[PDB]
Order: sequence, then C-alpha cells, then structure tokens
Amino acid sequence: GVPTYLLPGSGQFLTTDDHSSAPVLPCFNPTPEMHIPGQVRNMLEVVQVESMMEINNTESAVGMERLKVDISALTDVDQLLFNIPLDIQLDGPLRNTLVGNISRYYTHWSGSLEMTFMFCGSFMATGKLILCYTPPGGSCPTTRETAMLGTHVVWDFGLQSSVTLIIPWISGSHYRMFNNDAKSTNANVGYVTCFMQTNLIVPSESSDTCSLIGFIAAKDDFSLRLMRDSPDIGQLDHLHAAEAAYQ
Amino acid sequence: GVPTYLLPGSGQFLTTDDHSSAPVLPCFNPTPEMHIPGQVRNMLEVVQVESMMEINNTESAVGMERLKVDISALTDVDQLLFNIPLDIQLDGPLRNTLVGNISRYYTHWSGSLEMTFMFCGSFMATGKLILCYTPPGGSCPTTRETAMLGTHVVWDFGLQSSVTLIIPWISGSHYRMFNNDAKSTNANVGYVTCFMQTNLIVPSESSDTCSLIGFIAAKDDFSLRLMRDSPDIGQLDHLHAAEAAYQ
Amino acid sequence: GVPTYLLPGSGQFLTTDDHSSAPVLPCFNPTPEMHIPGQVRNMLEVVQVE
Amino acid sequence: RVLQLKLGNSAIVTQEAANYCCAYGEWPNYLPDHEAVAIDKPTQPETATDRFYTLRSVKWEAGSTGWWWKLPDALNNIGMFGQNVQHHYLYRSGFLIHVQCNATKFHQGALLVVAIPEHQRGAHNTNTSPGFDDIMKGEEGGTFNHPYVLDDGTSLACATIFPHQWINLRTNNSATIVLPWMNAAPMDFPLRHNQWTLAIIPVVPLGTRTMSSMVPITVSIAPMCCEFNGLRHAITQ
Amino acid sequence: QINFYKDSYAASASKQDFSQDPSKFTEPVV
Amino acid sequence: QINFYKDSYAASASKQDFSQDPSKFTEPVV
Amino acid sequence: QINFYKDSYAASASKQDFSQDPSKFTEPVV
Amino acid sequence: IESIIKTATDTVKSEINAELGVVPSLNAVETGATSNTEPEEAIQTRTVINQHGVSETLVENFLSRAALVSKRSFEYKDHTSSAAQTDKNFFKWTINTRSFVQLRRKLELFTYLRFDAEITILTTVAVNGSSNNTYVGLPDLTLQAMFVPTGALTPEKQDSFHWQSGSNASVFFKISDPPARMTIPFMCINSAYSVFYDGFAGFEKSGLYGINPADTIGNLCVRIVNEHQPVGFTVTVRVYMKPKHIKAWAPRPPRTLPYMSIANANYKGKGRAPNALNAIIGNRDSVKTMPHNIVTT
Amino acid sequence: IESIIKTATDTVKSEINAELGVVPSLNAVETGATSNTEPEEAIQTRTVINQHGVSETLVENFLSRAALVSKRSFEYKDHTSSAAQTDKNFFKWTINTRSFVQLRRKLELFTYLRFDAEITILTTVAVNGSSNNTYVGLPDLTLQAMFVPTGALTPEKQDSFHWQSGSNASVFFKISDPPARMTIPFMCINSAYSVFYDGFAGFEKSGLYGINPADTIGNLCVRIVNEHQPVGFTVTVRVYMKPKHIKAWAPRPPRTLPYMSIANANYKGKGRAPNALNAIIGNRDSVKTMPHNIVTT
Repeated sequence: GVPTYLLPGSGQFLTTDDHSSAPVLPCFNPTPEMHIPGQVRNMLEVVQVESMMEINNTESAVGMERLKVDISALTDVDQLLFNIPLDIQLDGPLRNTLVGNISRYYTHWSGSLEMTFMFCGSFMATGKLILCYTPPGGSCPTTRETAMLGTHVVWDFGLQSSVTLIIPWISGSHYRMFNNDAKSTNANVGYVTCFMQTNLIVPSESSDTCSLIGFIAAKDDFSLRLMRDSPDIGQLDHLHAAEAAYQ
Repeated sequence: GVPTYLLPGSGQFLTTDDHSSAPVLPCFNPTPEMHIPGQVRNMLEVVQVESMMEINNTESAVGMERLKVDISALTDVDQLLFNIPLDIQLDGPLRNTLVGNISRYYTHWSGSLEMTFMFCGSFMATGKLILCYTPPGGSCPTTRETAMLGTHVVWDFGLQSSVTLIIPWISGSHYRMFNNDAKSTNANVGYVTCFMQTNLIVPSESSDTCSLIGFIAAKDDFSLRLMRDSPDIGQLDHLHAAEAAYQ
Repeated sequence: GVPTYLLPGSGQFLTTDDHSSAPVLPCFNPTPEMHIPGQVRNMLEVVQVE
Repeated sequence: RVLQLKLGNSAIVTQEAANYCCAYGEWPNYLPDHEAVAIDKPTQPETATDRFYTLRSVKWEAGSTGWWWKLPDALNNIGMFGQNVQHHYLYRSGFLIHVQCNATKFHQGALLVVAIPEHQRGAHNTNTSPGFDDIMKGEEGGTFNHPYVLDDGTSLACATIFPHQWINLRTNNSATIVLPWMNAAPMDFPLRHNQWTLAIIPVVPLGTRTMSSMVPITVSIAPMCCEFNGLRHAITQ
Repeated sequence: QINFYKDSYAASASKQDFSQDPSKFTEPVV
Repeated sequence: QINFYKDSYAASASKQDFSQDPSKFTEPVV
Repeated sequence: QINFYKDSYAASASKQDFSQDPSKFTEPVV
Repeated sequence: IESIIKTATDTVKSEINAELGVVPSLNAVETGATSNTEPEEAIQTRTVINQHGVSETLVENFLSRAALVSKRSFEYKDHTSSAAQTDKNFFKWTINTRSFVQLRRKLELFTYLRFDAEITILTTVAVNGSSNNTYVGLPDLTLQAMFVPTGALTPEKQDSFHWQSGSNASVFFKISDPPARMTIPFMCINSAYSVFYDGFAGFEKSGLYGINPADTIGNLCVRIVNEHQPVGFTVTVRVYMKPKHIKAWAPRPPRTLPYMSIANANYKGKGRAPNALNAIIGNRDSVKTMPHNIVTT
Repeated sequence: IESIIKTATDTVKSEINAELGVVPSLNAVETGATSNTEPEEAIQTRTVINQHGVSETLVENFLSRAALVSKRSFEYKDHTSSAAQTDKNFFKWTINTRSFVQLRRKLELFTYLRFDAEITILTTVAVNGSSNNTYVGLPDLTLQAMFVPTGALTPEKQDSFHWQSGSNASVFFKISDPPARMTIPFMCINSAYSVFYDGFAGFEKSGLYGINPADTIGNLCVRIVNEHQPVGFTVTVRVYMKPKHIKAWAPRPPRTLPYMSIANANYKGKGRAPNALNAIIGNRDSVKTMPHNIVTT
C-alpha cells in the first residue's frame, strides 16, 4: 500500500474549515429552483441602502421622537443646532442603521459615507443651513466661523426636499480599526455639526417648529474585513420552549 | 478506498518543518504592498557593512572611551602600540560588531575579513604605522622584526584619512568551527599587531596625544552555516508586565 | 478528502527499511567533494586481495 | 570636496564636504495614484515649504555626551511648514539635512552624524515607560544620557548600519544626508509620530593646545516634496 | 478540491460568484 | 509541494529568492 | 520512490552504482 | 444592471464647478430611491486606484461557519428507579436553528433561504462526583445517532427494537474518534425555506401561528450503545451546523430587543437603554453634547 | 545594482604592482561608504573557484523556525471556592512576540516586517500531588481555543454562552491528538508591522509611548470543554509561532543589555562586564595583552 505519515493538526475540528463530507440520503432529488424576487449575493449590496439615524438620543425623547430633530426660529445669528459622533463601531446615532449593524460583524472598515437630510416643515416655511464635517485632531467646533473651515455644504429649502453631505475617506492607513478606544488614531473619524446659515422663517398660520429626518449610507468604495461575533445580541439562559424540543 | 500504512515519525512536531496548514480566516484580503526603502533578503548583505571594534576593552576605560585607541610620541624606536585577538566567535573586541553578532547565530564560517583604521589627530600631526597579520602556529609576536615577516601594510598619514588591512582566508579546511576551544586547529585564526614605523610628530599648539578608531567587515567571499540559539541573550524569569497579557 | 484504511505492519519500526525522512537543517549546504585515493564500492573488491 | 545646495529662496555653499549620503539609495518623490488612500485633492505648497530652516546652535565642550532632534517635531512651529501642519490632519515629506562645524588646523575631534528611523527611546533603571515631555522636545532637541547604548540598550558600535556621515576635523567641516519618506503608511498625523531622529555624537572629544574658543555645531533642515490632506481649523501642540 | 462522493450536494462550499446588482434595492423606481 | 487549501496564505514557506543589492547599505553615496 | 521534502539529503538510500576497479588494490604496479 | 465586482471602485480627479440648472447635491427622498450624489460632485478629488477586495462579505462566506445548535447532558447509569421525565441513557431532539441567539440573528437577516446542512457531533464525559466515588478513569463508549423524519416513530427505551435502523440512516461513533460528521441535503417541499411565515399551519382556526412544518429538518435520536457500568457517569453531547451552497432572498431589519422564546417573535426589551422598548441607543445629555470629545492640554 | 547570487565569489590570480597615482588600500571613511579594497589589490593571490552556498542566511530561513511565545499552567477542578484572580478552568492571552527573549531579539533586528503566522498548540497534564492523592491515570480531555479580535468581548466563565462561536473561529482538539495547528494571515491595517514605534497611540497626551494597537494580532481564549472530575489535575498549555512568506526592511543594531519589560525598551545592564552599562565586552589587563596566547614548550 501507500506509505504515509500524520501531520500536526490531524483530527482537530476547526469551525471555519471547508471540505466535502458524507451524504446522509443517497440518490435524493432536491426540489427544483424557481425565480424569487430580491436575491442578494454580497452584504455590501445591503449596506448601500439609506436608513434613519437616531440623532435625538436624549432622556426626554420616547420611541419615534428619537428619529427626528426639531428646529425653530432664533433671535440671534450663527447658532449651533446639533452635532453627530462618527464612530460607526461604538454605541451612538449611527449604530442602529443598515451600515452600522452589518459593520459590527466585522473588525476593519474603509471607504466613503453619505448623510442625507429631509426637511418636513410646511410649504410656506423657508430657511438656509450649513452642514460641516471636521477631520480629527482636537475638540469638536462650537462656532460657525470655526466649523466652516472644514468640508461643508450650504443648503437652501425649496422644491427639492433633501440634501446630501459626502463624508470623504480621509485616513493615513488603508483601513480604520474597531478597537475598544474612541480616542485612538486608528479609530476616530472626526465630527459632523449643523448651524443656521440664515434663520427659519414662517408665517402666522404655519406651525412655529419644523422637523429634520437624517439618513446614512455607504458609497460603492466601501469595504469590510475580519469577521467576529456581533455585540448587539446575547443570552444568559435558554429561551422559553427550548426544553420542549427534547420532549 | 486507498490501502495505507504509517511510518516512524508519524504525529511528531519538528520545529524546522515546512508544510501547508489550515487558514483561520477564509476569503480574507491582506493589505496591498507599497514600496518601502531598505529591503533586505540575505543576512550576508548586513555582514558586509563596517562597524566599530572595542579594542580598548580595559578596566580603566568607561563607555565611549572603549571605542578608541590613544597614541603619543615615543623616545625609543620600533615599539608595539596594541594587538587584537581574531577569534570571531569568542568574547573580545570583534564580538559586538555587525559581523560578530550575526556570526554568533551560526556554527561554521569561511572567507576573508577587512580591518579599516581612521586617524583622528589634528591636521598638523604626522606619522607612519605598520599593521601586521600573523597566521597561527605559536605565540603572538612582540617585536617589529618578527611581525613584519607576516602579511602587512605600511600606512602614511595624509589627505586620505584611513587605511584597509585585508585578512585573507588561509585555512587547511573549507570552514572554521565555533567549538568552545580557542587553541583548536579548527578554530584559531592568528593575530593582528600594530607598531610604530617612524614616530608620531606634532607641533607645540596641537594636542600631544591622538586617537585611532578601528572598523571591521566581511568581504563578499564570506559564508555561514549550521544555525543555533545565540549566547548573547537569555533570561532566568518572566519579564515585567508579562502577566498582564493574561489579565 | 481521500477514503483510506490501515494495513497490518502500520507503525512498526523495521531496521532494514528504506524511506525518505524529515531534514533537521533546512537550506544547509554540505562541503564540496574532492578527489581522494582508494575509493571502494563493493566489498568483493577487498576480498580479491591476498 | 566643494558643494552648493539651492532650494526655494535659500542657498548653502561648502568648500570642505565629503561627498553626500542618500539614505538606502533613494530620492524623495510625491505619492503616486497607485499608492494613494485619502480621496481629497492634496495641498502642495512647493517653494513656501521646501527650503532650508536653521535651528539654534549648540556648544561642543569637553564633557558633551551628544545631541538629538526628532522629525517632523523640530519643525512643527516654524514658518509656512508649521502653519500647514497645524491646519491639516495628514502630512508627507522627505528631508535634506546639513550639519556644520569648523575649527583650526591645530584642533582635533570627530562627530558621528546619524539618521535613525523609528528611534523608540528607553528609560534607565526603571519599569516605567518615557512620558510625553521626555519625547516631544520640539525645536530645542535633547541630549543623550548613555550614548554608548543609544539610550535604547542596543549599541553605538553598530550604529553605522543606519544612514550616516562623519565630521573629522582634519578632513571635513560639514555633513549632508538626504532622507526619503520612511513609514508603514503612505501619509501620517504629524503631532503624535516621528519618522526620523537626527543624532550627533562626539566619538573622539574636542582637543587643542592653541588659544581657547567657543566651537558651535549648527543644523539646517529642508523639507522635500511636502503634501498635506484633510484641511480644518488650526490645532497646536 | 477533492470529492469522491456520488451525490453532488456532498461537495465543499462555493465562493466564486462575484455578480451583483445593488439597483434593485437602491433604485427601485420607473 | 502539496496544497489543497483555497486561500493562498495557507501555503508552505518560500526559499527561492536569491536576489541581492548590498550597495544600498555599503555605498549610499552620489 | 516517494519524496516531498525540499532538501535533497532527505531522500531514501541509493543502491544502483555497480561500477568497480579491483586493480587499484590487486595490481598497484607500473 | 447586473455586473461582476471583485474590488471596491476607483476615484477620478475633479475640477471647479459653477453651472446653471445642475445641482448634484440635491435629492428627492420621497421617491424611495437612495441618493446618487458622487464624491467628485461634492468636493475636489485626486485620482485613486483602489485594490481593496470584497470577498469576505460574500453571502456564502458570511453564513458558512459552523455554529452550536444543541447541547444536552444526561447520566449514563442503571435507570431502574428513575422518574419518567429522565433521559434514560438516550434522548430525542427536534432539529431547529432558534435556540442559540448568534446563529438565529444571522439567519433572520433574510426572508427565504436555500442551503444544504453539514452536521458535526462532539461528545464529552465525566465521573459522577458523589461522596462514595473516587476518580477511576474515563470509558471509550460507542454512541448511535439515528435520523428520523418529522412526526415519525421514535425509540421508547435504550434497548428498543426500533434501533435496528432498517431504512433510517444511523451513524455509530466512539468518544476517542474525531467528531462525527455528515451532510443533510436541502429537504424542503418548496424551492426555499421560509425564515418567517405570516400564517397558520392547518385548515382549522386553532393551529399555531408563525410555524410551518415544511421548514423543520427532522428529529435526531441519540443513545449510548454499551450496557451500564457498575458506576455512574455524566455524558454531554454538542451538535454544530454549517450551511453550504447557499441562496438568499429579501433582506430584513435586524432584531434589536432580546429574544424570549423559540416558538415566536415576542418582545419585552431591557429595563433601561441600550435595547429598551422606548430607547434602542444609549442616551446623551443634549443634541449639542459630543460624547467622546477630545480634550487639548 | 541588483543581481542573483547563489554562491560566494571567486578569487583571481594577481601580480606585482608599482604604479603612481593609484592607492587601492587608502580610503575615506568620513563619506559613510564602506571600504572597496579587494584581496587581489592588497596581496598576491592564486585563482580559486568557490562552491560555497549562501542559502542558510536567506531571511525566510533565518526567521522561519517555530519558537515558544506563551506558556500557562492552571488547575482543572471544582472552582466553587477559588479567589477572583484564579484561571477557573479557562484563560485569555493577548498575542505578543515580546515575552521570550530568543524570538524577541531576532525580530528586533529589523524596523518593519510583513509575514503570515503559523500557530501550534501543545498540551500536557499531571495529577495534583496533595497528601490525600495516589496516582490514578491521566484523562484524555477536549480543549477549545477561540480567536477573538483586539478589544472585543471575551468569555467570563468556563460555561458562558459566549463559547457558542457563531462567527469567531474556534478549534477543538484532544490531548491524545498530535498538536493543534492553523495559519493566521498578515492582518495589519498598514502594508507592514512596525517592530519599533516612535509615537503615541491616541489624540490626547496621556496615551502609552511605543505601543501601536494596529500591530497586535489579537486574543486567544482557551478552556477545557469537559466538566470537572472528582479529583484535581494541573494542565499546562504551550503556544508556538512560526513566521512565513516574510518581507523585512531597515536592519538595526542588536540588543546588548538584558530586557526588563514587555511594555518598553528600558535598560539596566549586568553588575560587571560582559553586558554592563559601562562595558559590553569583558576586560583584559592592557591593549598589549593577548588573552588566549599559545605557549610553546
């Protein structure tokens, strides 16, 4: 017969292995395929779809109130409205999104993001806003004259309901890393901030307060690697009715 | 199926083995290569670079003082200045060099060496030296008329700062052997010695004493074989903070 | 993978065996050959001497 | 033996050089499109940044252990280079270094001038790592504690494996080194990592019997092929 | 890839289909 | 040399690159 | 003969050299 | 339009724009389409050639990893006096992917799935620690695992004549072997499994909601083949499943609140954020508060 | 200029020289170039044809040998009363190449390295030697080793639901098997690992010097899968690493003084030569004293 010898790793069970294995049911014919709508083949197809940011993550906001930001007319110029942390692995406004949930099964990420905002005031309401992205290095900006030195777009309300801000990929390394430290030079993305460019101006029969909905998605330059167990789910016990499967 | 039988050596773990083994992360893409300066592919590229000899390995010399030899004017002719042992495996002036450190990971060696000396006196200083290599067989020579019968160079101080002495490969066997015995016919290389050929002569405003720096390297005929653990490093305990990797 | 079975004689050590076996020192270069007088290749060459 | 260097609005001449060194045989260049990562159009200032800056001089004395400076940290507050560094998240450049020291035909002494990539320092006789103020000296630089072991437990005797030159007072009065970009990444954040350390070590000490005089050592550095990405508001050390 | 079983479902995993169409999710409009 | 794994990083060591250039360390001068 | 090791000294024994010259021992004369 | 994509997309150089009637940063979210604004239209860009691969996010790679689906412990001993609820040297399990949450949440990202299932069985043993017992060494037992279709007859005892396995598939394995392994084909009466099912299983109104017996793979029946020894042991069996040859349709919102039961989708949430019924994300003091703000000193 | 070199260089025959303006033995060290004087220029030589190979000093051969990186011992028993610092039938380790000095000194010859890592795990066991215990034989236990990324969640106890391994890679192996083995790819976010790092890991000034989390391979989590027996054992696990597919840049001066810590490059030296802070080489009586001088009789 053939002379042979056994290597280190013989008989081990590795959960990421890929081999053929013995069929239980010989000569079995599986059911024919038919066309079904909406087939998916790479998870990067799902990550390109817009989903809502939870920007209003505050103690007083309950349920659906957390998915919108309310804005109103101001007596003073150049004022800050809100800001968003961009750390897409950590708990925060971006986490419960299609891009956030899928990314938390992986450890490294790369590529550009888009934020889109929709205005939901009356037809008679008017205003202008400035949306800014600041690259990392120090504290989040608190004044319009500091923030406007970064990447930004100035938005006019009108017949088109919505505006997109691109967050471009700006990094020293090819990938950023989902290490458990928000202040690491391998992890921090910088900040998004929003200011009044003019004022929210409305007539007496419109509501005095109007709402923004914010959305996020990845562009097609996006990439993910090094898969892991997701931290978004867990158990300390067997579920209800799990014993009945043995009885 | 295939008839087989197991050989002696089945299931052993040998630390110098070379086999394929199961990938932990399937479909993983490693980061692209980019150009980086100073790539190295054979350790014999490093061994060809000059580095300083510790010739002044004496009880009174502290730190950087050990890396130079001081010379001064003499009242008597033909005098000895210094000598160097050539046993490149043993502790001595050659050990803490690029050629000495890399060679101490191996057990057999072959090929030619070069010693280069640089004069560091004033511009107004003058002199001539004789540098000799003596093949093995008996005691190190102590007089110029004995040493000049060996391989030698006579050096004149001038606009060129430095001189090279070649130590040619002269051996009965193809390799010399790093056995733990300095007096073995398979190990001993012979001796290097330095004498006054004239005298060190300087004017009243120059310093009365001048310094030599000595350097060593291998030529491109050099070779090494039979790798081993280096004797230049060791431990009796775990290092500080080594336990914190488990906590 | 490949379906296999073990024969009688698996794992035995026989002192007259002839197989390849793992090299201890990878990439090692042995010393060059040179001519030496009086090489012998069969013991019947020695047995023919008085 | 004779050399002229010309960059931007600045020029240096020397009558007693000894060739010059290119680290690992390379020359500085801009980042090509097949190695790039950040997608924004880069700032490339040319003659505003790529010119000689001269640091404070230091005195060579009989007890001197030697001196060091870290790059880019030593330049992060100087001229239009410092302004671009403070307004951008990312930087890249090479460097050209010129070291100057002269004395009479009756003086003797020798300096090793060496550029060390990733010179991570150690502390002496303790388990605690060096602090921020031990490392980040800026334009003043620092001094060696134990130059015989390069302040890292290796050795001075083998330091000739790095890009280097000597100043030997009977032979030459200046040293020159050209440094490429030297990092694992194509660009970096200039306020927290240093690519190169310049070190100057007196292996043979200064000596004479003529009239005493103060003998200074002077360092001039020019950035080459500067690029900056990720424009924002100004941030300092 | 090694397979000596008769039934085709016994084989190793298949990791070579790089075909995509994001537009059925991102642009489902006439 | 035997390799039945799909990922190329699973392979045995590579010991056939004999290319050298000592001059980048021994002669770094113009 | 089976050998998958890289170093040639790892191989099995060699038993095919039938060349002889007894005369260097039996007839060493001019 | 369908195309082959092996790497992330390149970026192209771009110039100043000032053009009437053109507004690439404005969009109409009400249509249901995602924004088509490109980086070259939003900012000035350089050229970049992109070499990042996309293979680790393929659906076969994302789902095809072996995961724990069952864990059962029982006493190997003389059971002559044991109560009727006991696993008397054997057990039965109805195969499901709902009992352990990491596999459940990944499969529930899709509405329909088609795959073959590779099954691996791992066994361990220990001596029972009663005060009459020393340690004594561990036996190399033989186990039998028999595959039985949904609702068919199963053995009533360790030595039943039902274990003769005349047409059912059985696997016999020892504790000293590598783990036992086999592949079960895609067995559904439909072209795919339903991961979710908005209906009732029968013609009368009293049936179970959300359960569809066509998606149940079957039963696994497991025994020790040896007779009992003079002393008791505890035996633990673990079952692992790896999906392969996968197709997937209609992706879904991920689960956010903890699971309650294997039978249904019922919910309760944590008592406070994160993952509470009224608040999924953890709180901050205001919409102007930056939670990990860098401090300069 | 780059070329292929498989053997050491030949030597050529040479004659008398006496020529004005030519001085091949004189050199200019101040330039930073190494001496270019050849043996044929220094002495009269014969022709020699050189057959010595150079392959044992290739960088792949110099670094690609399996070396010890971790060694941990723990008690396998009932841990119900044990203090909180104990390894209670499991442990966690953060993968590093700094704890054992022979591998550390070899890797520290270079500034940057790129390699894949082949990991081998070796296990041994012994009976606890308390005065109540005889010897009793040794069990054939099953172990699980799980790979977890840097900073991710790790199991809190031997029977945690975290061991279900739904997307993490796990390997299961027995003490009676050959050693367990697998390959981890080159995983850095950069094109090479940094062996030395002259910087700080974060945007604030209070971070660690000389540590760069991008170079950390990950965590290894290890448990015994069996429940505890009636008697205690001591289990020891050893981990070995072999680099392969290696590239290396910018060679460095070797370490001379002893190592103090895994965290940094700190130093102290021996109390007397060799390897003292003031003296690396052992002393001799004078620069004229020959230390192993041959005596003739």
